[PDB]
Amino acid sequence: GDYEFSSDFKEMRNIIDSNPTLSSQDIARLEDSFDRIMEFAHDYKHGYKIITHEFALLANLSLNENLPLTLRELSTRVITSCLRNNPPVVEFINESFPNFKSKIMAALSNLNDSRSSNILIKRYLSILNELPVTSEDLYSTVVLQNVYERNNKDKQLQIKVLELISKILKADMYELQEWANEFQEMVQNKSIDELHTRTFFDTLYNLKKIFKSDITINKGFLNWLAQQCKARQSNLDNGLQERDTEQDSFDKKLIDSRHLIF
Amino acid sequence: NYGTVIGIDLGTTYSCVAVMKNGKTEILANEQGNRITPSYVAFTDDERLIGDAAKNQVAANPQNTIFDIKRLIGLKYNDRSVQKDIKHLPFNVVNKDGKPAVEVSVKGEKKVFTPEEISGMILGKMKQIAEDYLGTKVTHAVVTVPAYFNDAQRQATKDAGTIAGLNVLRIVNEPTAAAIAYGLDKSDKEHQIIVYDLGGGTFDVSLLSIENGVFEVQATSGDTHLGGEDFDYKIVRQLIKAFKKKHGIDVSDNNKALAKLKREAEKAKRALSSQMSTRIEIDSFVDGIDLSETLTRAKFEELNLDLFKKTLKPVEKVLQDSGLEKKDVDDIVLVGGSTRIPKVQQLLESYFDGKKASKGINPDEAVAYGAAVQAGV
Ligand SMILES: [Mg+2]
Ligand SMILES: [Mg+2]
Ligand SMILES: [Mg+2]
Repeated sequence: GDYEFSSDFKEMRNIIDSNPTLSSQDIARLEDSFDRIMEFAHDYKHGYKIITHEFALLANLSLNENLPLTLRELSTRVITSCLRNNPPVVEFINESFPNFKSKIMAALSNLNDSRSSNILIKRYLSILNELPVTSEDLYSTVVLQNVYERNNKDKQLQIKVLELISKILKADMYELQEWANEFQEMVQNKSIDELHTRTFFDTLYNLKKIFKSDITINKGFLNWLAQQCKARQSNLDNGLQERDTEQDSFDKKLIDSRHLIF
Repeated sequence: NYGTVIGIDLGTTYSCVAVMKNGKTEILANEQGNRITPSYVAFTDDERLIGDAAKNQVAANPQNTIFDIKRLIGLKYNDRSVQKDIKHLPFNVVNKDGKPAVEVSVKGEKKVFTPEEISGMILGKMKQIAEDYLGTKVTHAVVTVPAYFNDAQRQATKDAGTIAGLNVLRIVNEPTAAAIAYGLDKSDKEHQIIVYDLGGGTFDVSLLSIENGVFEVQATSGDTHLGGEDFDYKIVRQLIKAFKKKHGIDVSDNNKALAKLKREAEKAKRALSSQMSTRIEIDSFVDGIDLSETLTRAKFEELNLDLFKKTLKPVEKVLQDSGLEKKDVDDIVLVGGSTRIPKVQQLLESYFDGKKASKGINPDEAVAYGAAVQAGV
């Protein structure tokens, strides 16, 4: 093993191995072990070593519903931090642990059968969004739409649900109206960032390119599309040489969309 | 009598050790599995930590943890560069007999170590990596230094080796080692090699000549305060500002927050080497608030353009000084992981009217590799 964190996980492992039921004092130590190491999980190297050594343990504590939410959140949060911008962790998990996605979605829905709890929901959404979503994994539309609906109070959460729906549609066909309605509402949100704007846009663009009249695009979206057209054409239409290539192409694609798709 | 002699790249931020085994050269991973080792030393009540262990516990021990000692080695306390460098150090540097020396507290008493000794501690750890890997003790090494190092700086490097229990049979120039790692020494007519070496905190360029198989350093130029960390820092600073504008909280003083940020910023930079934009996210970043921000490669390059551009002025200077025209350069060697940044590659190639740099050996390991090649007497 060793491994520069063998220590902390040797600890956590026998504390849980010392009693079938963790006492308040046991979970408090586990917690504190989690507080100390959290910061290293973000490290490209450390994050990978941690997942390749401790993932079995991490996933157990995240997914154990008998455990208190704050503790589950802590183990879950180690995973999310190891995953982000960390291709070798993504590949590792999705390959050596192909059932994890499904377990995660299971906990998601059990959480939504409540309470908040919204925090762990979000961590799970974050994980599902970092892992590949393929035709195989086809993830209830009803649970997700339920979580979405239950939480208009939590735009960050809705945003994460809509991100996952973009990925599910992609994996299905190929690469319903209530969802197209959610995307169109959220895409106009002023607090949404450009990368989420694109993702939601593309999903709508594709749906409308594919089903044409069978998907209804609403008036407000069309108004936003017009405002977004002039602003982004005015971006193409200055200097200097520099340019963000990726941004320029997306602008062109959205401007054209009017005369054709929308 | 020399035993198995090893090759060591003793860098400002990272060190690397290699050995020729059965006519193959292998870069050697440390106890933590890493092929490159932080040039760090930390003093605690109970421990003298070296390398990975030392750099991990930097946070809560920010003044018994020594780094960048390479900036001090062989130099005088009154030297301009030592004075300037001393300010930006979070540990104590005292004048001992006119030379800079570090002063730490263990405990709670004051202890003083020369740059030779701290270097020797780093060299000792590299040696022991080689001993774990080989079946035995090693007593001799080839050690590399920047090409501009003077006689005092080279002797001090050999002295650090003695302290590690190493007879340094030869001190080799870093750009030469990397050229050797690329077999650029099999000329075969005189060749002019430019070595472009962008490290974690320093930037070097050297024009080497090779004929008959004898290297000769023609010119050097560079910037002691320009490196990969500076680029990461521009991302970090961009993130700190984004978060302040959005939530009103300034995380500049929050060490845990900072540690998380620097690491994600490093992961972001790596992503932008292959993607055109990325998201940076940290759950429960401060005060129950999640951080979520985007960075495009365009913004990242804009943040760093003056810095990226400053790397060409030394390239020109090295051509002027030598008298060479660009067309007279046969080979462009890339050293240092930051050379994998597309904009960095593009600027250099474009500077040489489109010609491709030699890249194929890991650029963080090329120096050690060439060191190990030499050590095979
Ligand atoms: Mg309408
Ligand atoms: Mg053998
Ligand atoms: Mg400023």
